Amino acid sequence: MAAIESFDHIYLDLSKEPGKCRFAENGLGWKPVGGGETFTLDVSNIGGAQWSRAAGYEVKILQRTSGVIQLDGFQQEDYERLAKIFKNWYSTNLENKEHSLRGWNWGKAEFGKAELTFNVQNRPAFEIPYSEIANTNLAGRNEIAVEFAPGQVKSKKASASRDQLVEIRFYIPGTT
Amino acid sequence: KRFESYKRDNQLPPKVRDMGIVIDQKNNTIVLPIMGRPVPFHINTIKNASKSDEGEWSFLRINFLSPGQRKDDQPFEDASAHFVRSLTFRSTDGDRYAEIANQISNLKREAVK
Repeated sequence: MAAIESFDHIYLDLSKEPGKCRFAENGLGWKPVGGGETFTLDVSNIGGAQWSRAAGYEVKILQRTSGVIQLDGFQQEDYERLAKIFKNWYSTNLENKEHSLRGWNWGKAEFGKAELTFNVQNRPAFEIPYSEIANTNLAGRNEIAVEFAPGQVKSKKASASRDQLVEIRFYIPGTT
Repeated sequence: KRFESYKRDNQLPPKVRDMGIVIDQKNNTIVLPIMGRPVPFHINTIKNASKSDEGEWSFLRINFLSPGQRKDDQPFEDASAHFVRSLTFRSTDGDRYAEIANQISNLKREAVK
């Protein structure tokens, strides 16, 4: 129904400052409280969307090209509005995507379209966007090192926290 | 054998929202901030934790229990399982990371009693 759907207090890609999120038929725009550049995403590059709880709630947007847009700070009540937006405007189902909370460190590391996902019994424990990765190295058998540059390529999401992610190592049998 | 950190989102410690490392001694769990997401790791999954300093940056390396860290044999009932072996964080708070490493080591030792 509405022309614009607006949502307040939303963080874009681990932004330190929240901003205003506006949804329209032709795509989405985010504008920071004062300091920073506005972000835009055309409807033609909206391929999918996931809804889950994060450091409030997060809408993760999957581009038709390889990439992820993270919008968190939504309230739980915001789901039904968002689901209508993505379905009616973006031809997309907003998938409810629960993450694993058991605290296990074994499962499956899967290389998807835009992210390296570690799944625990088919539910994601965490996701690493390819755009954040500085290097991928064989560290032995059967070990792969995924390195970040929080401080060439820069890993902004790795450095958004006070505790900056430097490296993750996976044991993956059968590539040695 | 079977352990479990949390069952529900609302059981996560409230300081999780600051995207920082959180120790939840209560649930035998540490919570690591990965790409905007608070990720729990149970203490029974952890091998050791080490602090180090290079310049103005301090480093926290957590090593996990995994095959090799081979044959034979494993109690995960998942022979082809992939494992998180380790992850490294960096910060300027050298004293905070020293505390974290000690809490984890101290937690681990009860876990192996």
